[PDB]
Amino acid sequence: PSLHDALMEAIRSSGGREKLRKVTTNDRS
Amino acid sequence: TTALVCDNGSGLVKAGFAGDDAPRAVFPSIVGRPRSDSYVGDEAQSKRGILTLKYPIEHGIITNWDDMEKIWHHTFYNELRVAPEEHPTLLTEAPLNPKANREKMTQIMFETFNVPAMYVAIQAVLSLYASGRTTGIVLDSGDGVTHNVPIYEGYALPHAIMRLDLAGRDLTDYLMKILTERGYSFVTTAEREIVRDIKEKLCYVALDFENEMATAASSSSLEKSYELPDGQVITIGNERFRCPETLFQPSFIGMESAGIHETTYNSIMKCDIDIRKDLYANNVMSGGTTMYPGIADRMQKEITALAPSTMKIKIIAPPERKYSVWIGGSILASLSTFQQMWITKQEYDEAGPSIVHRKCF
Ligand SMILES: Nc1ncnc2c1ncn2[C@@H]1O[C@H](COP(=O)(O)OP(=O)(O)OP(=O)(O)O)[C@@H](O)[C@H]1O
Ligand SMILES: [Ca+2]
Ligand SMILES: [Ca+2]
Repeated sequence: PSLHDALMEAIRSSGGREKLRKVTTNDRS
Repeated sequence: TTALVCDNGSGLVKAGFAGDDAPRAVFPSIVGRPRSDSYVGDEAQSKRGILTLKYPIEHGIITNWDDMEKIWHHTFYNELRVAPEEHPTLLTEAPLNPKANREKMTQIMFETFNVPAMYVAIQAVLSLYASGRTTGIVLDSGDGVTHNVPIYEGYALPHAIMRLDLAGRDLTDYLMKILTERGYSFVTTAEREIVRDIKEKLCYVALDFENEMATAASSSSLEKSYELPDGQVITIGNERFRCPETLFQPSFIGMESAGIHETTYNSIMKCDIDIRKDLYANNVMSGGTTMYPGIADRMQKEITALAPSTMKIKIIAPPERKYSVWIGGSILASLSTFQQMWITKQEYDEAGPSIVHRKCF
């Protein structure tokens, strides 16, 4: 009933970092 | 139509694209000038010895806006190689970031970089999101500052936020000091970078300080060999755990503040009793300075000793947690439901920079 409520649910059910596209980091320390 | 995620820290910029699992670019949050006009980030450290380096973010708060503009310019153009006019940009802010700061971030994004949309999210809340949670207590410890942020359903609770003005830079400085007390010499900026690497590769948190000091005095079983860039080999000993012990006992560097186990307990106890059970069980650690081996077991021991005997205590420490804030922003900004949460340039034109308090909270 609240957009906020739906967002919080979308966060909980996002499968986290596994669902994200694997990329390489150009990492300086 | 790919949003950007820029996590600006006291020590490190983390930047990439929403939907990716890691930032594309991580570089020092510094601007150097002659002691060209200015050098930003990776190129400023590559001449670290011939320039005055400035940190535009101190203790997680932006304090030099001209150099910050230079950091943000360097991020968009040199690192991400994007035109900012084509990408919504999610930025991050420290807990309790001054109202006027949040407005100037917005004003610079829209008026200077002409972004189509943006947003300002709280670093610690994003780190909770990366762990799949929306209620919990985050311990966020970086290079300049350490916060405990208790969060209920995506809202940080500002009266219960604790601060500790000690983080990874202080620990590096402290490891430098106790290594020189052992006989070594770390004076140059190149040698300080070596100490930071020793800190990150060999330090750990002892489960009990005194037991570990006793093991280190009576045997060589906790010593490590470190090869220096030129091939020299030095041995690190009790320095490995004495350095991060400062997180639990800040008196080692002369600070009479409480350690991170006690700020964590004191923050839970500033919260309404009915949410403390959920906080105690959802203690998320984020930031580079929570990366020490042993820190979760030590935290578990210390909070157990402070909490009611029946309380379920759980320390969550994701292996990727030096990038947890960024990953959280990558998650949030690639969710379908979030797309009406952006501040749009059109919204900015009508309401002005103070739109940020209405839409980002
Ligand atoms: N494996 C490690 N062990 C211990 N410390 C580490 C490790 N990796 C990184 N650090 C430290 O973490 C710090 C950078 O962390 P982070 O990016 O979370 O902070 P920041 O956002 O730059 O600063 P802040 O959050 O304080 O504003 C540096 O001090 C770095 O030396
Ligand atoms: Ca940070
Ligand atoms: Ca003390």
